[PDB]
Amino acid sequence: NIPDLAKKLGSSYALGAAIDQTALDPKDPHSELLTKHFNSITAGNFMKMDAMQPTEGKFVWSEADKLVNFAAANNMQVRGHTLLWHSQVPDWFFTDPNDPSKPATREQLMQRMKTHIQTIVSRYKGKVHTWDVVNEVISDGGGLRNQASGSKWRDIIGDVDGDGDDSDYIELAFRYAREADPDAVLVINDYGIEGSVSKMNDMVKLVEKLLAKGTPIDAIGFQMHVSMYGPDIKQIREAFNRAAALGVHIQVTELDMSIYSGNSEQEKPVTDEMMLEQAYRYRALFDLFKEFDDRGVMDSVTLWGLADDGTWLDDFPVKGRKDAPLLFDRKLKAKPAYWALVDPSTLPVYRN
Ligand SMILES: [Ca+2]
Repeated sequence: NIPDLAKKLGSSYALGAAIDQTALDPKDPHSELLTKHFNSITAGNFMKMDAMQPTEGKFVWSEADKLVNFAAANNMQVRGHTLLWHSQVPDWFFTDPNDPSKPATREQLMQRMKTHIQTIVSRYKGKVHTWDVVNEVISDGGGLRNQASGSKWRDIIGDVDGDGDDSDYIELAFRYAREADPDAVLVINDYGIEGSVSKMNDMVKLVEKLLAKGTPIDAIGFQMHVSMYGPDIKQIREAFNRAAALGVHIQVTELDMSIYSGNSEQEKPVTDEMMLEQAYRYRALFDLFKEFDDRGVMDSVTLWGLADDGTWLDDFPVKGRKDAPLLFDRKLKAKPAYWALVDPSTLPVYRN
């Protein structure tokens, strides 16, 4: 009987949550949490490349089919995460179909990319409105990812057109997607770009170059894996403005707020003081999101989980370290951060 979160924000942008299949089950209390508070859904893992095509030519439709049925039934949008990545992708993509000990060919990988993207996008035309077409293609160390930075796509496919630039595989992923669905919102998704000037420099250069080629990119997705320690609102606002200045929209795709700064701090108990501070920080973030929503350039904001009982941050970057990153706690109770969003007066903005 608490306020419905998405409704209270009164945003142009959709408010989403990442889920597993259990939130599609009516006998599960996570499902009613999703439909009460959110109007958009992303699959955390079940729409990744390895989940959708575990072996070549054998697509798995059951999970995404159930997702789209649930979403239509409950008047919710769906983001498709993700069509291309360098993690959670089957090994068969990058090896020669007849010699598993040798790499796939430019032509073979291009064709595989096209088949994966188009079979999936075509099936879900008009049911999945938005796709993370590529995920995390920029290295944290500078430039586009290659083998040294965990990805095999660019080394195999390379400079297809021979123009001296090798962003071809990314351009192709977008072109293939648009070809399969003229109406879908096509997103390049990444982490770290909200707080790293050097990484955002690369994102800006990449998107500028792709847009100049007529690449159908609609939005830059900011994962927004932040902590209670940073980055500051000013840094984020700056990165958001750089994205919006390119004429594309922004999406916040994987928002969570770790209680730890990195991997050195050992597990710690959650205190009401910590939760209050998290509430101030979430309030500030949602105030920032409103700035861009008022410009009509924020498409969606998605929390990376419904509640603290299902956060990937319990195992990243430290296996077995309990975090508290989301709007609802481990017993599905609304947290101070939730209360700051629906009733900003619950958050005291003065003392004495
Ligand atoms: Ca090229």
